[PDB]
Amino acid sequence: DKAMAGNFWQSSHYLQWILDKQDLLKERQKDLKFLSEEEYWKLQIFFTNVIQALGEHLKLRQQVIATATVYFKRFYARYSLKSIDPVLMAPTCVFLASKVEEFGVVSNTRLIAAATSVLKTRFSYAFPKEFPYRMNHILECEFYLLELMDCCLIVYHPYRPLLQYVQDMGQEDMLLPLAWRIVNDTYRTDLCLLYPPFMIALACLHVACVVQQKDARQWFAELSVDMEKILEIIRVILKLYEQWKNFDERKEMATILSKMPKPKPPPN
Amino acid sequence: KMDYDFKVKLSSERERVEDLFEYEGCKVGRGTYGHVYKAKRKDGKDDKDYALKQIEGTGISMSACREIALLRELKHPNVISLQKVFLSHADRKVWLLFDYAEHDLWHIIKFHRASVQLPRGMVKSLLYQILDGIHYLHANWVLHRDLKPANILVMGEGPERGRVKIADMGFVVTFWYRAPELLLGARHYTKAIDIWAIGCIFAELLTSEPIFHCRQENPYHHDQLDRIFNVMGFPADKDWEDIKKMPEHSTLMKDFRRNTYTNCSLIKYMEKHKVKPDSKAFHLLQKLLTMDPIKRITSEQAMQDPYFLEDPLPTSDVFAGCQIPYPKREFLTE
Ligand SMILES: Cc1ccc(-n2nc(C(C)(C)C)cc2NC(=O)NCCCCCO)cc1
Repeated sequence: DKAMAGNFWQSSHYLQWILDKQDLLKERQKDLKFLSEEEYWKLQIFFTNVIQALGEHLKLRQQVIATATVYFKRFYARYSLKSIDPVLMAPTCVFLASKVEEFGVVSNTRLIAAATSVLKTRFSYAFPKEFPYRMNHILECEFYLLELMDCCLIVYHPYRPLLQYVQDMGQEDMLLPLAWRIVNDTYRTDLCLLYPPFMIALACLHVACVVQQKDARQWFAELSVDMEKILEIIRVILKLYEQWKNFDERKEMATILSKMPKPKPPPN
Repeated sequence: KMDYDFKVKLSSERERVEDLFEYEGCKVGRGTYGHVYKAKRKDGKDDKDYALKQIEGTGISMSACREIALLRELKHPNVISLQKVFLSHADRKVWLLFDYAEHDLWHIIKFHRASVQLPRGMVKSLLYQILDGIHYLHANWVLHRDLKPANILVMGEGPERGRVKIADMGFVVTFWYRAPELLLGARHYTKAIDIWAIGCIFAELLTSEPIFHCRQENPYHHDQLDRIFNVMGFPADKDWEDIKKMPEHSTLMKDFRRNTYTNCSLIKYMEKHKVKPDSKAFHLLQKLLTMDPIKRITSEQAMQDPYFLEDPLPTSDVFAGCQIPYPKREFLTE
């Protein structure tokens, strides 16, 4: 099994990086002078998609992409979008997570070609200009990212507890595929910053049961867990699919990216 | 493209290692993993010592990343503890702040071997604490992979006097603590491999010399196996059925004959070093030093051995209130 598998309750994830919702929203008010609340969550979705596509092009497992996605969220949970360009931060997160998850150091030419190749072919509607950063910018940004995260590198995700829950049900073949995609979809939200991974897993498993119309009422009732918190998570997941329906990413994002607060350069 | 007010704010608030700590000319360790210093705080809130490690290389290598990732999560009395991580932006060097441990088993065994063997209360307390630390790491699926006396640190004077701290110092390479499966080309490290090394350390603590000492000669190491067979004997098929599955098994068969080691046994070895074969210490050692890795006991099982209920019981302070005779760390200069 993986290092620190059963240690979530004594982990830095739990003790430091499960945040209070109101502190998260207070720190967000800096960026909400420029963007609306709606435009702010649309950016969250966009950059989640960018990290997914970077990960796919580099042929990394979903665990590495998830860890990279959490690093990105953690960063902009505390700082403004103007502090570091998120086009630089996104590939830096994949690069760092790839090391932590022990897949290795992605080469310089390979990381930069991936960034370049992903923005051009899959995101040209949002980005007319070519990827402007070289590897020295990545190495610099990696130091800023490691500092803010307080060197908390190990991250727990809902996929492991989800896999254990569906095995207990004995409904692995039926429910796992759909529940797995719903866990992917939660990374479009703040849920990984607000709730423990096992709670998100149960919520995703619950929605999969409703969608596929399999009664698990008695299974869920047999659990010893705060069921009111599981309902909070479900409402966000159901809200997320209504957001998805009404969001035309490809028409809107060029206008939203230009509304992001711009960095102050040196006086010169 | 990075905001200027953000850059200068962080640069202003950022703690630099040279500003917080005094360490020029206080180097205590050098090796493959970099440099270790004995450091004092400049703003004198305490007079406590600190171990300050500069990681070999620059930036965030696989080595730096792995060390930071693990030790940031690990928390146990018998495992060396990380206090702070310093990222120097000027030179891209990474500095780690640890607890300072004045002693270790390499220097303690060397001191007694220079005679006066190790006190028996001390040996039991050392083995218990080593087993306690490794049980915690193994429970968290963290393997050490290089247990040896140099990596068993022991705290000097202060509030943690005589507590064992497991560490990984690096490197001058010996196979004296390497289980036979690794010598026969085992591809993967295991919990069992660590236990074998603890069995070697325990034998060394009892007798003062390394049980599988070997002259300085790929996975296959003939001379190191020959030494294990001189002490343990050559294993029967019954004793280790899956020895056949080892990649180097056919080479083992080409180079060795069981007949050669017919009058060899761990009993016979330990009798020569005045350790009784019907003592609870020996019966524990035998279970640690079992050739077949699936037939070795676990660290949890070793901790429950009646050895540790026999008089004297192990103590938190390994020195048990007695004056520490061992010298402090000399500084290095190159
Ligand atoms: C690359 C690398 C190198 C070393 C480690 N690593 N692994 C461990 C265990 C928790 C497994 C015992 C301790 C360490 N590192 C260290 O123990 N480093 C030196 C501590 C200095 C204390 C002197 O008073 C991890 C990764």
